[PDB]
Amino acid sequence: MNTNNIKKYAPQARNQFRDAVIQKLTTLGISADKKGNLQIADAELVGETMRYGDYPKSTLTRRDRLVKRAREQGFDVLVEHCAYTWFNRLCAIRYMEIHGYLDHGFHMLSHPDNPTGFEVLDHVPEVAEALLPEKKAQLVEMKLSGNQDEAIYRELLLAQCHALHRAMPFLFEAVDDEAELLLPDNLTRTDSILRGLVDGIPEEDWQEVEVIGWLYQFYISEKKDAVIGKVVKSEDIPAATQLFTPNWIVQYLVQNSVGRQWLQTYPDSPLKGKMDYYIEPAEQTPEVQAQLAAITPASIEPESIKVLDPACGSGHILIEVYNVLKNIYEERGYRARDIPQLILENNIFGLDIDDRAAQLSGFALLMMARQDDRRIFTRDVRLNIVSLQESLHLDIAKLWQQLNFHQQNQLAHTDSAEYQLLMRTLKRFVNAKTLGSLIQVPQEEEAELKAFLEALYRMEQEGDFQQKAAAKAFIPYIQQAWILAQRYDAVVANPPYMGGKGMNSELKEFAKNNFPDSKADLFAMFMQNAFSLLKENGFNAQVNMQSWMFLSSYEALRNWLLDNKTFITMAHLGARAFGQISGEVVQTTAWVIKNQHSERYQPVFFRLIDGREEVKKSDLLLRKNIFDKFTQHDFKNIPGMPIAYWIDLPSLLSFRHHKKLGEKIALKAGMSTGDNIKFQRYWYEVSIKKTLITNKESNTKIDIHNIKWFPCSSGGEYRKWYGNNEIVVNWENNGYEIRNFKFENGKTRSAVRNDEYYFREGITWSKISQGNFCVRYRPKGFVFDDTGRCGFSNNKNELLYAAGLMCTPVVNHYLSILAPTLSFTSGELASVPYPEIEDEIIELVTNAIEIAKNDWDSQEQSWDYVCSPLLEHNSTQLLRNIYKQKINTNIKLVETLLLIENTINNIFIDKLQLDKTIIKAVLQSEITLLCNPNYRYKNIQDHTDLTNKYYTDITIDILSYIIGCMMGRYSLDREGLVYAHEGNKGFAELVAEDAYKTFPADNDGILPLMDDEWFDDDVTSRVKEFVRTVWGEEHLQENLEFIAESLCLYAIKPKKGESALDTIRRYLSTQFWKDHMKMYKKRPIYWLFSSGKEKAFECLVYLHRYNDATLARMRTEYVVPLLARYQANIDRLNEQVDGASGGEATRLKRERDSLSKKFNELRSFDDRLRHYADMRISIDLDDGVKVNYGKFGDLLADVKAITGNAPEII
Amino acid sequence: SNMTYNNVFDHAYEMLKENIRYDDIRDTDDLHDAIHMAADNAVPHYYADIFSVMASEGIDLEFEDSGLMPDTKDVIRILQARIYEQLTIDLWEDAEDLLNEYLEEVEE
Amino acid sequence: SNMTYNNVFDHAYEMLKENIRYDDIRDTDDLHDAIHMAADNAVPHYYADIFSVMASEGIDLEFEDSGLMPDTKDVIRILQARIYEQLTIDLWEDAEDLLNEYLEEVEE
Ligand SMILES: C[S@@+](CC[C@H](N)C(=O)[O-])C[C@H]1O[C@@H](n2cnc3c(N)ncnc32)[C@H](O)[C@@H]1O
Repeated sequence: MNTNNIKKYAPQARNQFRDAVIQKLTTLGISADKKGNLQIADAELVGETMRYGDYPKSTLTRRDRLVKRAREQGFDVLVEHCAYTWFNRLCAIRYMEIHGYLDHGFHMLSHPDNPTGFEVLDHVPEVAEALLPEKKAQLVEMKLSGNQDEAIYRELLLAQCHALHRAMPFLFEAVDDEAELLLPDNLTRTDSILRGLVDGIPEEDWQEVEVIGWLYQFYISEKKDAVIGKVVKSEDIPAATQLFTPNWIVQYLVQNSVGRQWLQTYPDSPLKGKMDYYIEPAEQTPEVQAQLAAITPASIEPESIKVLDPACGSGHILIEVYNVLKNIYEERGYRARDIPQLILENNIFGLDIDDRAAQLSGFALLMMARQDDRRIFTRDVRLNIVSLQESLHLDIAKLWQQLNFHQQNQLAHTDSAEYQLLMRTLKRFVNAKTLGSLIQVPQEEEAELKAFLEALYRMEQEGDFQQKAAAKAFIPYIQQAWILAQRYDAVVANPPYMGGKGMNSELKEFAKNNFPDSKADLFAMFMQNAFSLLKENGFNAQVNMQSWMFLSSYEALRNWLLDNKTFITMAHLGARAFGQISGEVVQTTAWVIKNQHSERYQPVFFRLIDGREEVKKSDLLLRKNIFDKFTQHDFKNIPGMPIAYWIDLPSLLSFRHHKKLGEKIALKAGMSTGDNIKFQRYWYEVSIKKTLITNKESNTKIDIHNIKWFPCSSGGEYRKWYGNNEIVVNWENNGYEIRNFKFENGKTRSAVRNDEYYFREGITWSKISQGNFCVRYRPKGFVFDDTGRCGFSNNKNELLYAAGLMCTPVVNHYLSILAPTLSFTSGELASVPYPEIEDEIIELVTNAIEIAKNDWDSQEQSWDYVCSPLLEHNSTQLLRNIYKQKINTNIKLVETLLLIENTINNIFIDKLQLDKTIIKAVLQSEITLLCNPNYRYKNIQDHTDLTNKYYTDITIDILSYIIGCMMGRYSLDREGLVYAHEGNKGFAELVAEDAYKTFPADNDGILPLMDDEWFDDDVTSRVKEFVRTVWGEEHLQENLEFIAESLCLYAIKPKKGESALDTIRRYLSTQFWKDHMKMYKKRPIYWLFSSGKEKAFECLVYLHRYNDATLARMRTEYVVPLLARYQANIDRLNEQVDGASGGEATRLKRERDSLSKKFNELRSFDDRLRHYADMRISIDLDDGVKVNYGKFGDLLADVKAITGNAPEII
Repeated sequence: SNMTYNNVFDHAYEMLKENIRYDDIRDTDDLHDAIHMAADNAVPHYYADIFSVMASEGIDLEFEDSGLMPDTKDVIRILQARIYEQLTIDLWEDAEDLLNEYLEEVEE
Repeated sequence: SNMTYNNVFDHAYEMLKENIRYDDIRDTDDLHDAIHMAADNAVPHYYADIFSVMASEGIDLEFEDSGLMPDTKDVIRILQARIYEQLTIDLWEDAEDLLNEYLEEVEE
């Protein structure tokens, strides 16, 4: 079947039918404002003609039963229902003329031998003879005028629907006067809505019945995507939760539920022969085997079994229950023609809130029974597939005396049990359109409700005009209530999926008051409520989202399940199970849970989480990937009690025998500052004197009054032993800013938690970690927030012993059981095993931590940074031979940590009595060191391109240090960080202390980053001065030529004959700013001022070394002296273009041209630096770098890449 | 030296999932920054890689908004700008989805 | 979809050999046009090819002269401009060689 014709048509057919009902309402006098507000206009009385906007007068009482319904229901609500219901009434006629189910047998909507005609037009008398016998001579005289074909086609189609009111009353009503008025006109035009129904759906698509389900799903498809994300209105629920389950899941469900009970009583029932999805009860213990046979009845009558889908939708599930009862009656020996009546009446019951999902459902089931019994259409066939109804609109007192039940008129009897039972039930269904089949009814009221429902049926046919219309309104409620009061042998359904942030105000409080253990999603509420609708030995079998199996928000429930109910069989599907959904928003699982408790019971599991829907259907029929080795009492041993069938044995038995990790290490969640952009900074954004970082060069006491920024373990990326020490927070006056930080109304905004554990030694991990899990060492002087949870012990050995564990794959083996997500919170991780303290691990961890501290501290982003790792070897060796020396060193360090990590893993594996096949050891590409090229470069797989990439970052790391030396941030004479605090204070006191006597620190802090040597304190000039100063004038050229080789590898592209020095100056003025952006995470400490995009003047400025008069000096001794050079050289270049001819005069022109555009830019950059320099702007380093970078408008570079906001020009 | 834009959008998309969680962004009126940074941090750095991204599907060579285009002699910045803009546009098209996904991720 | 700049300079270089012969250019004071056209006619037209040229040796991504750079939202024009400029610069570096080669090619 080509659903594409359907999928394209049904959503458009929804809107065709709606707009066709809206233009029939405008004449009916019913409309709404642009937003939605009803309107009427009494009605004009022209003798016996009512002109509303033009209609007979007898169509006025049937018009004012529609003005009724709108006031209480809504304009956008009635269109959607009535365009759905007529679209339903027609698709059922379209379906019944193709299967020739009409007694008159002529095509009713199309013409077999005419793609554009209608066959009932040609046989007007035949079609009328069957339907309108007395109106033939009048219909015969119309088609004999030849011009009223639209008026004739309408008289018949309605005469067909009144005819269908007897056997299918849920869809075709008779004195449904209100309906017949919304039937559109223009049914015989080339643009009638009808043509699309014949032309948009090939007749092949109409053969099977599931088409009903595809119509069902696709029709409502469009309104779904709008009602998502928001809260779903009570009227939009069916849209936001309507799917269509693959047939092979419904078969598993109905056959492992309905067929199971008939099998448990008559074991050799051949029924098993059809069910291919029937799972075989695992070898049960002969005790439970003996328990189950003492409960099963010795005999079940086929017509005593009673099944219930509380949310059928397309009835898609009921069709299967109908199929499996069909082979119970075929196996029991009942006449083929006698089966449909006995199933639909005795066995199948259905419910739903979508009045129209019940219309289609009952048709799909009646098209099932007509495919087997041609005369079912003649019998009085009551269907137990009703939609739930509200009761905020009933004329209660008019109907109880229109009933005349006790026959009082030839409120009497308010102490009679027919009034007391009547009023008790109308209150349970106050908000039924919103509560659905979740409103419970006691089984004690079954008999009373049923006995009164059949009496209401009685007086619907034996009463007069008053008792008949009256009881006809009452039955919808008493029936659905009796359905709910009845207890069933099995309840199957694909319940609706809707989270609490789509649930509405009425549904939330009902969830809190009736379903505490499963208030989360609707599918849990259905799973729990279905148990209260089952006989003792009844079965519950749904298909649900999988989260109820692992989330600790359901532990209350998973414990309720494991103790009172019994797991029979589950099929764990996972993602992409449904093949008409996009987005990883869906993962699923199916199951069957008996309503009896059997502790020792052994359930069978099927791990079908891989492949597309097609893959799992194959593997299920083929019984692949089975787990039948763990009872529901074994899942009680895993904390939280997660269904975790996929477990092994030794991992299950390690839980009963050891103490929990939490019992020994205090896992503590950090604070929540309330504002990460206000209170958190990178430790280099602010002063080093204003941070609680114990520097190696400040023996002057750390005034704990002056300290404003404290390092904060803020999670970060994957890292195994020490790193991620980058984030400092504002904890001045013990958090006087964060504690008192309230909202604008007074409700406190920040969440200072565990403020007692601050400044302590402990371990830290990334609470939010996409991949594996790992902790780190965290020395004294740290605070921590919520993104970086930290665990503390007092015993430093237990702290280290836990550290080495919490980085092993052994822990990521346990964290996959307790909860498969990305959240490594404090609940699941506390229940991890934790064996006795072995002392061999405590030393392997300390070797590990210091290797990972040494790797981290090797970067200029770590406060424990010392100096460039190149400065550790002999300065006489060639520099290109020193690179080879450091690559061979960094690879040995990786094997040292890898052998330390694997020995920690395999040791933990032996103590916990685990299996080494399951826990894979640590590979090389998993060592969390920055000197490990297989982890730092996950992208490049190659070897020559993986080598050159590493060569480039090392080249950059040593370049950012020579510039750091130039700015005064580091020194060859003094180890570690040197100058780094606000306003260039104290820099001069260090020059008189010979703090930089080896390599001089630049004069003003303005390093001209230009593409030609104009100044002597120019960056490139000083880099050459740096290599000559370190590795010798002897190797200056071999060392410098080698820096151009490594830069042109990946960083930039080569040029022919571009000298090694011009190669380094080119990287600097083009690519270095990029790499320093990347290197400090857009929070640079060397800011790049730019004249423009000619690069007429660019210079680096150390953030810390900035004061009011900095822009002044940049203009005095640079922007001014350079413009008198440009002029003195542009007049000397205009002497030279003239004196050249041939090819050389051309060569000199292009050089006067590139230099003149730099004189106008620097003239337009000076008038803007004359504006911001007269301002004497002074910065507060505490404000962060995002904030200060926008104060300067467009004097800086990438102001929007950094600040996010464009540069405010002036 | 290959690298696809779809690869790059995936990093950017993941950057923004983190950025929303690290700042507790709730309404779109405060989502702008988290989207801009996620894009900028995902742009490739090498000339070989940046060209590779352009040559791929999901990104064209005509900008939308001149202001985001550096009037500049540095074409790697330009091609680098064009990838920023494309990433931001696509990210906003999933903004309500994520704000819904992150709002709908606690349920507590 | 590969194409090297050295491939492109070869077409441009050959364009200029023809251009000098078809107009009888003798002094460099009249060579400017023939060089500009030869470069423009050699720029690739497809996005796939133009990126391929950039990624190759002999051409960088920073212009020399803003005027030749279309201040434009159309980056294929820009990358297309950058290849024009590089071609013209290289061609002038062989101008006297060709003017000598074409002057020295008749000998009659
Ligand atoms: C079961 S699904 C629809 C798809 C269906 N599985 C099928 O096979 O066609 C959800 C349906 O039941 C409705 N619903 C919501 N809450 C309900 C409740 N408490 N009882 C019954 N139906 C409910 C939804 O609005 C929707 O119409």
